[PDB]
Amino acid sequence: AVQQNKPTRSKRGMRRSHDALTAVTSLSVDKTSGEKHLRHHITADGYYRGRKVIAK
Amino acid sequence: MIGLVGKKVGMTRIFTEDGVSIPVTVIEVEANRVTQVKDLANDGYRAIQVTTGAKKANRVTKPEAGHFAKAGVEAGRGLWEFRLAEGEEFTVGQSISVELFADVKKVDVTGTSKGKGFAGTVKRWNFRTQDATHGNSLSHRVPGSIGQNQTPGKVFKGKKMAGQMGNERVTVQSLDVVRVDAERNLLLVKGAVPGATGSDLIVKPAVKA
Amino acid sequence: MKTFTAKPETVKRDWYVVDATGKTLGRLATELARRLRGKHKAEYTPHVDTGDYIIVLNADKVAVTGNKRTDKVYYHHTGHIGGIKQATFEEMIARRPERVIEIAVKGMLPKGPLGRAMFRKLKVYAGNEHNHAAQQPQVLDI
RNA sequence: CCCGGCGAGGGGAGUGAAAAAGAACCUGAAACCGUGUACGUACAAGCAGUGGGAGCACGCUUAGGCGUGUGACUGCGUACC
RNA sequence: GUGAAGAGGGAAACAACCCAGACCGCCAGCUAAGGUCCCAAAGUCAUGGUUAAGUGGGAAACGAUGUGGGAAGGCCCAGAC
RNA sequence: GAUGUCGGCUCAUCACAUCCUGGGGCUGAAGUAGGUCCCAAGGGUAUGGCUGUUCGCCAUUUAAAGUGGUACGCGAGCUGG
RNA sequence: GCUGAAAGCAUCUAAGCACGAAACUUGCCCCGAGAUGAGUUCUCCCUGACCCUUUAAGGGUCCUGAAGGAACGUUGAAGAC
Repeated sequence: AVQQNKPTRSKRGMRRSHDALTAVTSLSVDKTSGEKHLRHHITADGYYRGRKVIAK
Repeated sequence: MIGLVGKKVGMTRIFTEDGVSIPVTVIEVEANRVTQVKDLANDGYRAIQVTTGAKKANRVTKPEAGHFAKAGVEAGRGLWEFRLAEGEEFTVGQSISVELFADVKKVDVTGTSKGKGFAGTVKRWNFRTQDATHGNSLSHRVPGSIGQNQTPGKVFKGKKMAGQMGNERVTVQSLDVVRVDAERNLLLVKGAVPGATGSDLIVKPAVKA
Repeated sequence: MKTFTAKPETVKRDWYVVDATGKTLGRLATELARRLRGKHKAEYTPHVDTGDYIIVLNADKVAVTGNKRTDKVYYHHTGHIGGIKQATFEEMIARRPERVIEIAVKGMLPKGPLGRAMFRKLKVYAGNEHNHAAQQPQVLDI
């Protein structure tokens, strides 16, 4: 139910060795507007694959 | 002797003239092309490697393509190996059809069983459930005790607990061969075989005999 | 001055080949362990491996006195509840003849990372042929 | 003056002997938590040190073969009240 | 007598048993109990016997042409067993 | 300055002084079926009525319904008669 | 049990030889080269130019980015992730 000894700071670091985040490998560039965006996602300006999807 | 790799088409029944219904599993055994022959001198054992079916050309890696090109056969969907029983001879590029099972009368079928995922002890190991009433407190399907007192002081290896169930290699032995259809590349075997529809199956003559 | 200590990166190791046909298992093993540890060298250092590489041939022809050929038993536990397995000297020779000499020498070597390293220098073959001619082993009448 | 949401919090400028005295403000210890550098560490079993001890890094030196950090491997070794 | 209030070496580990009483330092020598094929420091030492059971390395009444040694006796080339 | 007590439930694991199955000697062993001893631990080894019961008696099955160790196994797994 | 001495006989045993059980090793099914003793077989890919120096399994710049992998997307009789 509860620990019998205090775990060390070394053990705490070992458990967190798998907690590191992963950054996006790369960002796609729109063919028309040229702005960076997440792959398969619309751009901040409303473009997608150079089609100018709704941006209202 | 050697066997063949086929695909599970489904299950059906065959009606005999004497009013008997035979449950049969339909296995589609396409021609198997031998891609490599192994001998004692080079590999230390005798066996043949075969392939079946077809694979998309653009999805065949260069290392795989070179292997198929050496044998001069079209790429299949996989590679399987069969040991030779000291009396068999085969040549690279040879094609083996379902006629091999013409006079076998009994085969062994192995495949990947359906995956049940994480399964409890009741389902996985046929554990008996505890009382559903009479005061039971949150222990209707729990395993119960898992060991003894201080003396051992541990849980023994191999203890039956909950875990992954299914989705593993399984073999069913001594299945009657009901029909062999060379024209349709079909093999009918009495009874059920492991795996879901469309999965790969390996058929060999019965070892028990 | 300080006592001389062997250096692991400047120690000289030689290659020897030994024939085990007709040799008593225990008496052969002690000599092999002695040379694998380097106890026969004046540069012997307890914390450094100063031994020599030894090749043992005809490991399946070792001899045992008395009735040990059928009475000596090798026990080992697999880790499961059943676990306990055994095999006689005769059975071991038929199945894995190399293990007979290997097991005897292992028990005669020190226990620990260094003792494990020493055991790596022992090559045991059941037959009379070896493929280490490039190392030019020297015949050792032991 | 600048970044920021006419924020919070900062970077300059200026005051002062001192702003690492900026109001969460004299001095600013320890537990505890971080960044950087050197060395060791993914076939090895236990009060974690001690005796022996290679290698590596670095400071020396009229090569002076010493000092400092690290510690592969090895003998012994079951805290305190 | 020892431990208690006593460390060191031996008995695998083992306050009370065996050897022996630690003022400090030494990378010098001789011994005690106990030991000398390898783990593990030192005799694969010398001479004459015993054991074949891994006895050695767990045990009784009792049982048995196992085997070594010793002192006597009965019957025997008038031919014994 | 706390090691929770019988019974049941769930889940077990080992011993062999063996309940069944397997292999043998003797028999006051004709056969069938038994008695007794030796070897053997691979697997198998009842459901109900009464009682909190373990046990026991009783009813009816089974090739057999074995004897013991495991904190008289198992309450940080359940129950609480 | 066979043959057979020690012991002229006898004797399954001392030399030698043959039978003998659900136990033992295999045969059947599954996992399995982290088997650091890290194995074997087949196939595929990469065929630039310079500089510094404590000069070696050394460091750096430019050019180059293959086989393949990963990521992302549509998803599965695969799945807690």
